This record gives sequence, structure tokens and C-alpha cells, in this order.
Amino acid sequence: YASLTEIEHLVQSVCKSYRETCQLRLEDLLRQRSNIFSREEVTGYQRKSMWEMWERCAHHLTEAIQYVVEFAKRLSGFMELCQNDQIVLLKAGAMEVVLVRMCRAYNADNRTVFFEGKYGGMELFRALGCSELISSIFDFSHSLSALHFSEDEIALYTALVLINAHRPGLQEKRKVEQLQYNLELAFHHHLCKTHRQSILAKLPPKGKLRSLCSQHVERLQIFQHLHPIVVQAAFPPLYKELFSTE
Amino acid sequence: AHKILHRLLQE
Ligand SMILES: CC(=O)N1CCN(c2ccc(CN(C3CCC3)S(=O)(=O)c3ccccc3)c(F)c2)CC1
Repeated sequence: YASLTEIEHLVQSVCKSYRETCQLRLEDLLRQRSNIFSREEVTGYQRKSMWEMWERCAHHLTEAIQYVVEFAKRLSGFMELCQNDQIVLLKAGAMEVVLVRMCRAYNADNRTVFFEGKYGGMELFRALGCSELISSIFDFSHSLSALHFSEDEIALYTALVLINAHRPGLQEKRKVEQLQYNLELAFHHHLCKTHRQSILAKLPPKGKLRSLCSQHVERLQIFQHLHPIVVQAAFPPLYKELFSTE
Repeated sequence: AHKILHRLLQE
């Protein structure tokens, strides 16, 4: 990339790729904000078994990750990488992208996330028995909410979360470094043109997302230990490939 | 199960 035309082509290519893989449209998510779980329904979610509640969440996460894989597949430059590196990037990146994607389905005014056709708070997930993980994610979404991301910005930031050259296990580090740079050039160019460079200093560190993914795996290992048959029998294969690591 | 990614990518 040695011209503004090219970089702006990358910006639009990446935005278009996000649009075609966003899973849930921004309009749809906003149009459902007044559709909030009643207290009878919340109490019902809390009275669900730990293992079923873990199972439902694992199913929805896995469903979300499939769209991140497709985003990655349609991402400019990704399919030209060797698959070893495609898998290294997606193993380490998928969950992270989903965590960033989740702020679109988060309402800062009441602190609720869209879950199974309605919005609900942190207390909706109390059956899981992982209060810290939940609080952390809700806070993570709350702080991304404060940046008022556009769809374009979401797309470029998530592309950069996925195309990280510092993941251990990359056989073609230099190639991934080059892609990252171009996506970074695109992201920063978009932010410059749109007078939004101020958010740069407000993006959370790489360590924050990693801390959230680390926590997710910790809590799974604790649940895995309590209900090993449910994980084998009732959890999605892709979830276990990415997180269970047996 | 496992090795789902490979299948998803090749498709
Ligand atoms: C693209 C988009 O907008 N959406 C809406 C939100 N959707 C979602 C995903 C996972 C969980 C569950 N998880 C979080 C949400 C707070 C708990 S999780 O996958 O991180 C998780 C799974 C298992 C245990 C603990 C957390 C959830 F509730 C919703 C993903 C798709």
C-alpha cells in the first residue's frame, strides 16, 4: 500500500466484510432495547441449573464465533496465509472479536446485554457461578459503549484484533506483520478522515482482552471438573476445540 | 469433538 486509494479500498473492503458477517444488525439490536426480561423471567434464568446455563451460553458463543470465522474468511489477506496461521489466529482471536462485537448488543443506559431475544442484566447469568467473569465482560462492554463506535470502526478494530502478528505459533510472522500494518494504516486513515483519532488513546490494552479470554478458560476448567459428562455430551464441538483443550 | 476450524476454513 503506497497510496490513499489503495488504503481506502482496504477500509471499504473490511467494512463490507463486517457487514456481511455481523450476525445481528445494529438496527435490529437498537429496535429491541425496550424488550427487557421481566423479574419473573430473570428469576427463572437464575433457577436454571448451572450446567444448562453454561450449555446455553456455550451454544450462543459458538454460534457467534462461526460468524467471526466467516468474517475472517472474507477478510482481505487472511485466506492467503497458510492454514496453520489461519488456525493460530482464530484459536487466539475468535473469542476476543466476539467480546468486542458484543458491545453492539449492550445498552449502557440500563447495563443490559441482548440474550435470547431480550435484554437482561448481570443477574440474569448468576446460575453460571462465575460472577467476576460476568462483571468483567459487562464492564468491558460498558467502556466500549462509551466510545460510540461506528459500524466502520468496529469492523476495522476487530480486523486488527484478529490479525495480530504477536500470537505464538505463527509460521509466517512477517506476512502477518505486513497484513496488520496495512489494516492499521487503514484504521488510522479512517479515524483521521472522520476526525475520530481521539478514541485511539481510549481503546483498552491488548492485555485486557487476553485477561478476559484467560478468565473464560479458567472458569470453564472449573465447570469441566464438576460436569465432565455434560461438556462431552452437551457442549458444541467447536467450543471444546477452542477452549476445553483436553 | 475437535478440528472443526479446519473444516470451516476449507469450505
Ligand atoms: C454478535 C452479537 O451481538 N451477539 C449478541 C450477544 N451474543 C452472546 C454471546 C455469548 C454470551 C454468553 N457470554 C457472556 C455474555 C455475558 C456472559 S460468554 O460466551 O462470554 C460466556 C460463556 C460461558 C460462561 C461465561 C461467559 C451471550 F450472553 C450473548 C453473541 C452474539
